Amino acid sequence: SFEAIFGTYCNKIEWVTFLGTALATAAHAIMFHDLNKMTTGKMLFYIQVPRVATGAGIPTSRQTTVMVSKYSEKSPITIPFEISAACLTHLKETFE
Amino acid sequence: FALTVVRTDTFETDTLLYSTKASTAVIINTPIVTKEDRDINTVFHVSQN
Amino acid sequence: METTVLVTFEQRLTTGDVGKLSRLIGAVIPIPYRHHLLGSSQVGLDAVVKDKTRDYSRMRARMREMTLTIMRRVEGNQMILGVPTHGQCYTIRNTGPVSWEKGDVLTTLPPVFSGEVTGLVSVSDWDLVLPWIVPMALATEINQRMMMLALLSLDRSHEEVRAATAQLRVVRYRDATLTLPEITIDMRNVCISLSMIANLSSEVTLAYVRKLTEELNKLTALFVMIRQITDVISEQPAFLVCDVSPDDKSALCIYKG
Amino acid sequence: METTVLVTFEQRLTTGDVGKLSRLIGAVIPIPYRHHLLGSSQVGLDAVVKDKTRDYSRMRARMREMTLTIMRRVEGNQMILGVPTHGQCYTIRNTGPVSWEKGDVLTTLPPVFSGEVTGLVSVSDWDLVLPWIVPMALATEINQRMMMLALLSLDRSHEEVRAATAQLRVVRYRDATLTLPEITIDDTVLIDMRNVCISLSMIANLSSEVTLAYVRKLALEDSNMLLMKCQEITNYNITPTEELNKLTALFVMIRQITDVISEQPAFLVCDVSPDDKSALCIYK
Amino acid sequence: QAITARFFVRESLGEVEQKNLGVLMFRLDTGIEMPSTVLVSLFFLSMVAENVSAATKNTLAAIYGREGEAIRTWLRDGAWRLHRVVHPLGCTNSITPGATCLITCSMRGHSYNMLKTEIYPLLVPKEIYLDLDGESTDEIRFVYFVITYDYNSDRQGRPSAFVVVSRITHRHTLINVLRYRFRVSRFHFLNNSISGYGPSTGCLGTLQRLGWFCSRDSRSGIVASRAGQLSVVKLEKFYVDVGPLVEFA
Amino acid sequence: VSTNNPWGSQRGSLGDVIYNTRNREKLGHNPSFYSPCAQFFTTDDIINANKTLFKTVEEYLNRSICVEGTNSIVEKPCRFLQEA
Repeated sequence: SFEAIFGTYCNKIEWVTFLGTALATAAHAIMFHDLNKMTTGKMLFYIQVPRVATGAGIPTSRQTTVMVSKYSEKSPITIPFEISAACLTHLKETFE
Repeated sequence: FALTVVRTDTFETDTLLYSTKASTAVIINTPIVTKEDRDINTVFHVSQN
Repeated sequence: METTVLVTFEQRLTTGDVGKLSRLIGAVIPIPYRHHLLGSSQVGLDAVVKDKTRDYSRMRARMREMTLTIMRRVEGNQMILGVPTHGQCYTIRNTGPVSWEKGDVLTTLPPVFSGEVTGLVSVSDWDLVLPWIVPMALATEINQRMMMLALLSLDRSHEEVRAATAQLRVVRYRDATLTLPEITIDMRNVCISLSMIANLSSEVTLAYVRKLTEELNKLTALFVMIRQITDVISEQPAFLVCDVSPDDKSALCIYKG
Repeated sequence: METTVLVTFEQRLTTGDVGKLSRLIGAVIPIPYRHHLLGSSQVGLDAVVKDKTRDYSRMRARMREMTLTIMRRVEGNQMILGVPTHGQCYTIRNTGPVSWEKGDVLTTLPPVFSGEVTGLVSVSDWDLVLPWIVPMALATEINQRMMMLALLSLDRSHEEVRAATAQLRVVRYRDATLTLPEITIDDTVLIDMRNVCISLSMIANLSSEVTLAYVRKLALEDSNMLLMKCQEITNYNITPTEELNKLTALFVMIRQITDVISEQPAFLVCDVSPDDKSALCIYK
Repeated sequence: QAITARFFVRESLGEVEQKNLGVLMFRLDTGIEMPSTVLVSLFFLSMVAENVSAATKNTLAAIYGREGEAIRTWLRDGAWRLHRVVHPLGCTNSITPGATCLITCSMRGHSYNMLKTEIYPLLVPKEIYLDLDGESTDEIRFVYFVITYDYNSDRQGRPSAFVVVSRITHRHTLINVLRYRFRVSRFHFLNNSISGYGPSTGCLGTLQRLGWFCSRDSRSGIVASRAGQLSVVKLEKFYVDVGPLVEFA
Repeated sequence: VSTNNPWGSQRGSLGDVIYNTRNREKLGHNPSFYSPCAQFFTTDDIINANKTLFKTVEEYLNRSICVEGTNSIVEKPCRFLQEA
């Protein structure tokens, strides 16, 4: 039998998505499988400039396309993750 | 004598941080799991570059 | 595989500097702290050789207190620095003038431009002066010759100890030699400490020999100088080579503390 | 020998006790035997913090003969004391009452000796008092003043020794005020104080006359704020190789006389948590 | 996980070791400029240490002190010993019956034959080993190498060395238990220390960690080769950890 | 007006050497005893702030991306040499 009742509480942590945040409209997410081959953080931008087509005597000297290079900025997310394998062996078991 | 006496005070400041739409593009690595040799607290270092 | 700290460059990169870094893939890096941020102002012994008042004892103590790291790769403006861990077998590079033999105990010292100046990839008042990576007993003997330069250097006014400092002046090791800087206020305070030990050793234990607040004042001014002079001796050797790559560019080592 | 210790308490741990074990599971324990399985009476040096003669000299000497662990895993009553493999990075919570000066060698402190605190909980008249992890310079100071406040007693009156300990046994440092343990006049202090006397009598000759007169003829030249207190507290040779052997022998004497009052280096800290409660540490 | 390193050993220094593996090997940039870089056996430094009595000393000098009295002990016996010149690196692997001896000395770990069939013991000779032991030991006795002089005449007089095996891990307690039985050495050490007024000597002793071993399978024994027998002590599962050269006086 | 006091004119004064770290480290000082006028009575944090600020402004206007000149926001008027 029992004598003393026992009511406690174990809240669930709110799942927050980066790509579903208001922070995500500052970002442009692109995910890879691996990053080994394309490693060098050069990123070119082939930037077009619109031509002002007035009759000022001169046009733009080209249909000018400027390739501006940029350097990447890496950052690792390294987080520890502990799971008790002494109870994960019961996921291994699942016996009857 | 006069004196000018100087005061380094320090401010816990909350800041605004505005961006454009596609200001910085991120490329996210696959969430690579890092497993070491089995010690009792079998930690995984789960990481992405 | 290991801990890995990134450097961002404020400078617009020179392709020749990127080529020199890609030569120096295997190098070793002086770093203040293993926060994952590193700025170019933080990275390098530039942060040591910027106060020209300061001298070799504090150079060595900064290289003791600051993290010894291994260059791994360069990715655009970022630099990958893998922080070594005690017990693993790592490829490092000989940036100092001293050649390396196999099995040798390997030890960090700051480089000295007294006759053997060797600049680097420096741009915009920041150099990447890497520490001399030098044998253990040779490192201790470098510091011993430095402290005796700062001791004997006061008697430049006499021809005799002037000749003794000029006779010292020089450290010769296997197949690679170097001169040594003259101190005529770090080494000055170091030898203030040494001279207090030297004076008070004939002054404070004479009534202890016969048995074995004034005394606390004297032995306090003895022992704190003793601590400050002992702290800059134990060379804390960083590496221990298994095999040396020939022409002495690199060496596969095991890392110590 | 052994790297992952399982420790059973034979005494009684309750809900509050299994809560309070979590913070100590950051911390550090010395083991007497380095077995996989050890008794909780042996685990820690709390077995001989109740030495009734109660000398920091023997607290010191036994932690010199000990070997540290890192506590882990509040599961049941069992304690995973990972014996730290040398040169690996581990989280360590603090009970030493300092922010550890991030970037330094953090070291073992035998019994605090400013009060007898109960470390974990007092069950079955046994607490778990750990060595408190205070930095290397603070430990070197804390053994320095240990030897000093008995060094005065050999040639001065013991009442004057008491009146000078009344100043110099309270260590002045930021968040590090400690009271030295009513300093033990002891043979343990004697056997190393005689060697301090030996080293000073030897540096009385390993001292060059140049090394004597460096301060004494630099004070004739100019001034320095050490050098004034150093004023207070043909003629020379041309043999620098023998002076190098003098400096070599003198360095051996001063490192010996420093390791008199300079105990073992321990944890070199990777990352202290921003609340200054947990420290990733290498280099035991 | 163990780190090993192939080393140039002379084929006139590969012996002993080559008969029965297990030795310490020290390196040194010595005085003659043509063969400056030399690696060294523990039996080869035994003929420099005074603690090996002159019969056993000249016994292994009759083994390979031909090379010793060629140039090398004229650089170690004759040219006076420093602890600086010699540095311990561990126990030999790869016996190497080749043209030039290329012995792959270990750095850290239990010195092993490859394939994990045989464990290499450390052969520490008898007179350099025993006399600084502490108590009766259980499974993880630590090995320390200590050079200890004694001041007699030539500002040092005589070099000598020891291999102290002790459970006492700590530096200062270990140098105090050295100071227990080395009172005589510090008597005459103080004597020529106060003899040197301007000239100098160089201090008494130098301690360093070498590792640990199984130490309940520890036993003494003997080897035998050219120039006869050699009573030694066999340290079975000798983990290697070369520590720092820590001097005392 | 040129200066406000001729000790504040030149070196050899109570600020320009004694609150300066050069003659202060001749006279000995402390880790944590920060002096709030030392940041200006040293020439060091004058010259370093000016060089970092000028090169970061010049690389803002070479573009017309750059960071590490943004470090003055922590020490913001005290890298502006203005005595906040």
